Amino acid sequence: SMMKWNRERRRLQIEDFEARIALMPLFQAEKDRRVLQMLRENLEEEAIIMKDVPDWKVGESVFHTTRWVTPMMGELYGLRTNEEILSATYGFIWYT
Amino acid sequence: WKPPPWNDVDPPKDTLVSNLTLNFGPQHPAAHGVLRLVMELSGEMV
Amino acid sequence: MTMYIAFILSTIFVIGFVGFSSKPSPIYGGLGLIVSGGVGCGIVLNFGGSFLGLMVFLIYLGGMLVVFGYTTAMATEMYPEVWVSNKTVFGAFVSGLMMEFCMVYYALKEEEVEIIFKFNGLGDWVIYDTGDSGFFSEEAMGIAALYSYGTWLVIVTGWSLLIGVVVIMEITRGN
Amino acid sequence: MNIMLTLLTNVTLASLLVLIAFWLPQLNAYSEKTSPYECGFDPMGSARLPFSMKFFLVAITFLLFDLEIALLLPLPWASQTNNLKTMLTMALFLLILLAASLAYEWTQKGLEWAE
Amino acid sequence: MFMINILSLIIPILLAVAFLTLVERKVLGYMQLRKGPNVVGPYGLLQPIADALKLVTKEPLRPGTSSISMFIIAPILGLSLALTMWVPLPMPYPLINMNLGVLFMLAMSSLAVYSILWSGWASNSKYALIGALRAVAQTISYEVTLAIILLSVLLMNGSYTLSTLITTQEHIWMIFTSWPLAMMWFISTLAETNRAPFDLTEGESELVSGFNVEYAAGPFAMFFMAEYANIIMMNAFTAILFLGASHDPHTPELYTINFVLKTLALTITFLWIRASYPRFRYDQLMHLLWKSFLPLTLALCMWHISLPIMTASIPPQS
Amino acid sequence: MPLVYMNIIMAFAIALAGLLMYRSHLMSSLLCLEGMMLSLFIMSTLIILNTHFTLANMMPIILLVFAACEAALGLSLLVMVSNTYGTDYVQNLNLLQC
Amino acid sequence: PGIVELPTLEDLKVQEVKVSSSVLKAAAHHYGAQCDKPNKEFMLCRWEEKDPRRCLEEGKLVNQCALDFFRQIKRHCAEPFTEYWTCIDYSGLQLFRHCRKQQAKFDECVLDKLGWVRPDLGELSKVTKVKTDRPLPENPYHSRARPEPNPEAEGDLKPAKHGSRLFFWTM
Amino acid sequence: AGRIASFLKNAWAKEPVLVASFAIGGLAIILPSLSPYTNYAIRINRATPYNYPVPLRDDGNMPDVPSHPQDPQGPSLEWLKNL
Amino acid sequence: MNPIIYTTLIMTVMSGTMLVMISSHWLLIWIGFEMNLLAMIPVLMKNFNPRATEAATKYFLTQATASMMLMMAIIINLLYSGQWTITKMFNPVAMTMMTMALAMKLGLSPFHFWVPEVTQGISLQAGLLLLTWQKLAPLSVLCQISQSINPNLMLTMAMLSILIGGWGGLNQTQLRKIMAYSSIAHMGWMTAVLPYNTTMTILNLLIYITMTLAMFMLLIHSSATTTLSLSHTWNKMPVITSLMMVTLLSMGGLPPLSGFMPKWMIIQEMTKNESIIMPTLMAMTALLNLYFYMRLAYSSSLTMFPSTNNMKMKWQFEHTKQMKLLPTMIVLSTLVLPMTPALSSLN
Amino acid sequence: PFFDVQKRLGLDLDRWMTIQSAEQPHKIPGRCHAFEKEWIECAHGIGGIRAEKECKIEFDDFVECLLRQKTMKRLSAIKRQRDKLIKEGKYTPPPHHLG
Ligand SMILES: CCCCCCCCCCCCCCCCCC(=O)OC[C@H](COP(=O)([O-])OCC[N+](C)(C)C)OC(=O)CCCCCCCCCCCCCCCCC
Ligand SMILES: CCCCCCCCCCCCCCCCCC(=O)OC[C@H](COP(=O)(O)OCCN)OC(=O)CCCCCCCCCCCCCCCCC
Repeated sequence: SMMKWNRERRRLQIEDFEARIALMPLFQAEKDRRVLQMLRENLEEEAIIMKDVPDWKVGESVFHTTRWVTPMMGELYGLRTNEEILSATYGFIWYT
Repeated sequence: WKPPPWNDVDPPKDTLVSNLTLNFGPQHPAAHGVLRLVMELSGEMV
Repeated sequence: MTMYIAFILSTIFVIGFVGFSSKPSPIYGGLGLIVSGGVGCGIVLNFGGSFLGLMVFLIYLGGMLVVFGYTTAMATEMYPEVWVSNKTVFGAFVSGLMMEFCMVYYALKEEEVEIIFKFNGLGDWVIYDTGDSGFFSEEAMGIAALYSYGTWLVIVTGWSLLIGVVVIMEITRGN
Repeated sequence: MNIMLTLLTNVTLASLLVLIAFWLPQLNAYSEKTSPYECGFDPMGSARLPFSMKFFLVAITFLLFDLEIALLLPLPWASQTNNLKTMLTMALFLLILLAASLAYEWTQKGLEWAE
Repeated sequence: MFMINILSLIIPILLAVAFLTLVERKVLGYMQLRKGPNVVGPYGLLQPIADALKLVTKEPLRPGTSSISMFIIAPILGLSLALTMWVPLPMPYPLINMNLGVLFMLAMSSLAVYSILWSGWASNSKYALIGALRAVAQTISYEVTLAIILLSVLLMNGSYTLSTLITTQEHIWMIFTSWPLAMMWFISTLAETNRAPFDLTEGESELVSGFNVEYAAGPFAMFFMAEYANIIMMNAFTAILFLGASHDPHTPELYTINFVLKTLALTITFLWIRASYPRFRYDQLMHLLWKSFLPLTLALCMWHISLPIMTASIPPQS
Repeated sequence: MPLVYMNIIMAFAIALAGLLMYRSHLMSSLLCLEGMMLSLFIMSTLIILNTHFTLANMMPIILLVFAACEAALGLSLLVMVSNTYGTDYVQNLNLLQC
Repeated sequence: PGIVELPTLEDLKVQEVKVSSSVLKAAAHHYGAQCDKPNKEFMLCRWEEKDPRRCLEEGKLVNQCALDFFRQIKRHCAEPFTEYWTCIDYSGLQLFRHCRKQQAKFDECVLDKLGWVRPDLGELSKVTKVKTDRPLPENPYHSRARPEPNPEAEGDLKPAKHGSRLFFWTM
Repeated sequence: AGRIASFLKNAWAKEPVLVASFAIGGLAIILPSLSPYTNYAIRINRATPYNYPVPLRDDGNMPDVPSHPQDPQGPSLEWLKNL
Repeated sequence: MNPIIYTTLIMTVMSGTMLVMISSHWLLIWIGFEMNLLAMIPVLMKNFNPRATEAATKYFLTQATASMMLMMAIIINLLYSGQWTITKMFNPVAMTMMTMALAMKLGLSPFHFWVPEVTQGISLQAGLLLLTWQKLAPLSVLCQISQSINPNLMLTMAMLSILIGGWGGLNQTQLRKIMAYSSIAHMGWMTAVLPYNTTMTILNLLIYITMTLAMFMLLIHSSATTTLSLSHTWNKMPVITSLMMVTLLSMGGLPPLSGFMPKWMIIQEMTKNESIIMPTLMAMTALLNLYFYMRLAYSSSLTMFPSTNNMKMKWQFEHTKQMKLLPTMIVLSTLVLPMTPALSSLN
Repeated sequence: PFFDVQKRLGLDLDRWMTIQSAEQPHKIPGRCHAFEKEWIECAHGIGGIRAEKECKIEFDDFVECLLRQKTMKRLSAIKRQRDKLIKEGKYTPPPHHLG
């Protein structure tokens, strides 16, 4: 009985997984727009605040290469609230 | 300083074990209330 | 607060370490160490290392240190050497509470602490990476590779453990 | 958020529950009342002596045994690997060596610990 | 409103534990053809209240040769851990849905031995000292079988998520697949929880009162409350593990009926065993575990790891 | 480098000092030794979890199961010393000398 | 050492789908196979171009191609959608197993209303060839020039001149 | 022969435990090789799509890969639902 | 200990050292060190005397500490580079960290304090294993990571090794303590050349291996542990004392004996590396080893110490040992200088 | 290794795990897969001495990828000046900062 039930669950899992596969396009596009838009907000905020710094020209590439690097979470959410920081870093981690 | 013993078996000191005289009873429920059974034990072994 | 929560858990980890490192009573040293053992798991949990975090609870808190209590119950030096018994242990405990209090303040002010290594005192949350793990827990898939790619480690770890039991009985047999 | 909050609540619940179990009953202990109870007779001065080897021997065997079982927690996710045959062989190895360690320990007295 | 739910979980259990003394007293008496508490209130219903508030009003004598800080920390750990044991339980929808709840379950259960070791050392008496040392020695011997049993049992479940156990047993009880392990798991739970024949930890007849040989009044209830709380939780843990129940999402009421009714049946058979068997002995206590239990657990674990592969019945990890 | 990494690194260093700065109980010494590895076990998890070195999640257990093995040796030697000498003192554990 | 070039917020003001998760999950199977062509084009760009900023044009297309998928079902039996995604929403894990009747009712329309078909198991997980016009990136990692390997050994081995040549040893 | 049957039966007279465990462990290792479902087990295990099957650049002359997740081309698992 | 158990214990110790020399992964390097340690203690426990228990306890504490300290060098290198490959590592503090971690295993610097005492407590056969085979594993790591070493830090550790190792040797009666002090002195010679050219670090190893096998198994054949006990062996078997004085002279490094070959090549290398003060001082301290070498040679065979009437039984009987590989050991350990240019085979 | 037996007989014992850009379970990446792959292919068939200086660019970039020192210092200086300015009330964070 269990081997039939377990076999059924595997069919259910791959069916559930297949839904996620179809859901990746919209999700990837939405996260793609969100992450770089929010980076631009950071860069815009950098160029209202670093104007008086003796040596600060905005948009410095800390990495020497021109290849895109996935944005580290520090420069992403660093200029947000405490709720945004907490709900993003450990939001999944806590979630009892 | 003393040169080491030739057999390398340095002499064992005094006994470092005891037989743990235990005063079983009388308040002990197993002691029937009035037993002063006192035994010698090497661990659980008596 | 929750801004620098992992700053906290790391701090009790240090003071917990200073506890037993100050050479207090072996049970009390065990108490201080398991306190560090308990708080250290939270540090790993905050990073998503649930499986690794839960293990140290299992095989290090409920594992090694339990049989440590046996030797403490076996040693039983004629008097407890709890913190009040000696004054050097107080000095060791008191001292170990200073420099880590010094450098956190050093790191909290300008963050340019250069003890041995250069170190940033910025919030713990920063170094985290952003990205979904899908359905596969990265911690789980890593450990489960024990039987996929960690074949060679499995043999050596198993063989040493087998040799681990042959030595223990042989040394303890007392000829 | 909730996890240590749940941990926090229990500890306070325990501490107050012993706190009102400690100050409330109006502690009135005397010297003989606090004296150790030894089956109703005089204690001769003890609980500071080593206990041979059997209790220690089983503890180490348990510790070694606990370490091997630690190696085999990840089996439920291990079954989800792509190469089962390697995983099946490898997991069987840990169990049979766990058996072998028990097998030797049994044969050379061992679990029949000292007396 | 997460807070009120927490008190909605810990408060009923404490009152459940108090009433567990009454029912056990009556049921054990009934095996002995006695009646059990029936004078204090209707059918002894207020006996738990009478016992609870009498002990609270009794002075908590500390022994002369005791470390007071050491004497007090042990009940705090013992009682808090016992109440924390229920936070990942799959009760309708689990409170703390820890994806590794079973590991969290085992780690906390294994951490309970520190109360046993610390209570024996803090009491500082030979009778309490060897009572505790054998108590943990009995304790530390068996959870290796606990871990092995769970690893074999959970192998066909899919993961360590306690909520997943419900969907695995959606058709038949999981005992039918692993009834050799079911009795294997059941007996080991008595040894962990220290009931007869595995009562040599306490040994009322021959070890006076074990680690509670001195422990009196105020904080004695903590070990007693923690002990009896573990009895429900271990039986509750067995109830979900092997005697699973159907759970309709639109009526979690029904599965609570099944889970609750099973877990009193599992607690009832606990003291049912107590009222029938002689107390074991330290050497048999180890010999039974290490000679006839460990080998059987190993083989059954070997049987249950390979079983999904030879039947292509591996469970989804989700 | 993040502030937390100091806390484990300094935890090891003070644990290292306790292992070397002795007293009269090598039982207490073994505690610093296993605490020593606990920081090693703890810290190793941070980098590996942080950097997503998935196959490297291996070694925190591997380091554990081998550091735990030394406890078997160390504690076994403890009772061996506590049998020819009875106690776990370290000043008396100087019979070699010459 | 350069500019982290970021697109202006102007091109980021693309229409975004406003639907709860269960709405996506309920129609996910009937969404993947019927909007595959733009989805594959965008995600091919994500893995080939390897840079988020390159696939902005396709990023709004899939979002747009989601909306015209999420509009005709309104001009068709949106009512079976309601309880179906409602029932899926009730599930904690959004499991399809409990709510299959409403799935059948939802599937019954799209077989005739728009004439869609339920994709079979494994079909969505099939690797598909996407036909695009964009050129493949030359160096997606923006690799620099590579150091020239040191010249290899060549020529036949000859006997060591005058033996070992170590102090007085002749051979 | 005579000794083996006597020894096995005689062993089952004193200890029934280890002979039971040895028999179970003995079974636990052989039939995994002899089972016909292990190949099925790895097939369904490979069939689970944890990651996205990233599309392949269509440049012509790979007929095996479908152009749509409904075409007959590509891998199919009609055995799985029957299995 | 059961011979089958003893054989397995040695087998793992050999494999653990073999594991270290064959691992490209830092974790496996540690695995070999610990499991070699895990089986070293019981061999020292074979005799099971209170002196041995003191010796084994001392050996385990220092080796476990060094191995545990070795982990951070791996972890810190991991932290700053994310590379488990055993290669030129990328952190001066990590490079410094392991160098003393491995040095404690070898016992060169004040770290060397465990080396003499452990040898004194444990049996002659166990001392032979400890001072010869247990030195390959720590050396294997140093050879691979030689390119990353700070020259000043390693040369110093080598210096105090020969310096103190030779200096205290003048004040040792027990032959076991003499051998260990010789071992520490020889440890410096190989370690000094290690940063410059690893080829003759190995050459010193096999050569230094040869005498220590030669000397210890000669001592085992003599069944003597003290200078006076060694002296009486002239009466029983004068021939053995004759070969021992050849090896004693050879291990001292007098030409044309084999022991001169390492030192000569070592001086040649650092002289090529412009370091010319450093070789000179070690050569001066080399005579320090030669002194108590001569003192043993004076007591063993060059003179004729008084014997005891109870020696007469020893004449009547004979040795039952087989001293495997002893014949070829001393010959390969006393006259191989003409075959010096064979060191290119190591390269 | 000292004796590269792995290379001789060609059985992979440990090198499957020595670096993070190799085969990984479920083909999921490390944090710095892109960088270390670049550094590895830069420093192949070159030698330790030459690869120390020639492939320096790929190294410190990769080191910065996983350490993230200067990036974190960049954020720290950004944050430090922010509180050194907004506390003086010179510039007010826009609503998207606070949501
Ligand atoms: C294809 C088939 C695959 C599977 C096949 C498996 C083999 C066939 C089935 C075998 C039996 C099941 C597995 C073994 C179980 C027994 C293990 C064992 O060691 O037994 C002998 C053991 C030991 O017996 P012993 O000590 O007399 O003898 C053992 C052997 N010597 C002498 C050599 C040591 O029995 C016990 O331990 C007795 C019970 C002790 C605990 C006291 C309380 C008992 C309460 C019983 C009633 C409640 C039961 C609740 C069940 C669960 C409910 C949820
Ligand atoms: C580089 C510088 C030199 C370095 C080495 C120096 C070594 C000696 C230094 C001094 C040592 C201390 C002082 C002397 C100690 C003597 C030790 C001893 O045991 O002496 C007595 C002993 C008695 O002799 P016995 O053992 O009975 O054997 C006789 C021969 N059967 O005597 C013996 O046991 C000695 C036995 C010697 C046997 C010699 C056999 C020679 C065979 C030659 C064959 C030649 C073949 C030529 C072929 C030519 C054609 C190819």
